[PDB]
Amino acid sequence: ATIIFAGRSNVGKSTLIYRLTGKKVRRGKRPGVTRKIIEIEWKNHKIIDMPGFGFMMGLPKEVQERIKDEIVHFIEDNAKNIDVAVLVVDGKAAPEIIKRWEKRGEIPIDVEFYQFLRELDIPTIVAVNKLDKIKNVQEVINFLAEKFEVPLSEIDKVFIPISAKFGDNIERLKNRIFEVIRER
Ligand SMILES: Nc1nc2c(ncn2[C@@H]2O[C@H](COP(=O)(O)OP(=O)(O)O)[C@@H](O)[C@H]2O)c(=O)[nH]1
Repeated sequence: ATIIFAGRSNVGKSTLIYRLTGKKVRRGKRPGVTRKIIEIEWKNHKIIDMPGFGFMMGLPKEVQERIKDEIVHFIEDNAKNIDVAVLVVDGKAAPEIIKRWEKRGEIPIDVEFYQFLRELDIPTIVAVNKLDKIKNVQEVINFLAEKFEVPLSEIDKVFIPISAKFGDNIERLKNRIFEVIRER
C-alpha cells in the first residue's frame, strides 16, 4: 500500500517516520531535498513524504506556496493510488495557531489540508504529536475534530495522540494505519 505523510514544518513528522520505519529521513545526508517529496520503503509498503507545510526561517513565503502547490498537484494526481494519509499535527501548538489565524480571517493550514484530503476521498488519520507537552489531550482532539469537520462518532478513528519523541502510542498509530488500509 502507499501511505502519504504530511504536516506543518517542525510538528515532528520526520521523527515519527523514523519511529515507524527505523529510517532517518530529512536529516541532511541528502542535501537539496528540503523542498522535495521523498519516497521511503517501509517493509513492503511505501511512504511518500511531503515536505513540511508553512513557515520555516530561510524559506521565502513564495517558495512555501509553490511547495504547497506541488504537494496538492501530486496528491490530486496520485489520489487513486494513495491508500491512506497521515496528517501529523503538533497537539500543543495547533489549537492556538488555529485560533490566531481565524482571528485574522485566514484559513489555518491544518484545517485547509485535512479538508482538502476529504474532498479527495482519501482516508486520513491525524497523528496528534507531542502528547508529552499536552495537559488536556481530549480537549485538544475535541477542538481539532470540530475545526476539521470530523463527526463525533469518528473522532477516535481519526485522531491518534502519540509522542514520536518518547514512543507513546506509536504502535497504536501503526495498527490504525494498517487497519485503515485493510478496511479500505
Ligand atoms: N516534546 C516533543 N518534541 C518532539 C516530538 N516529536 C518531535 N519533537 C521535536 O520537534 C522538533 C521537530 O521534529 P522534526 O521531526 O524534525 O519535525 P518535522 O519538521 O515535522 O520533520 C524537534 O526538535 C523534535 O525533537 C514529541 O513527540 N514531543
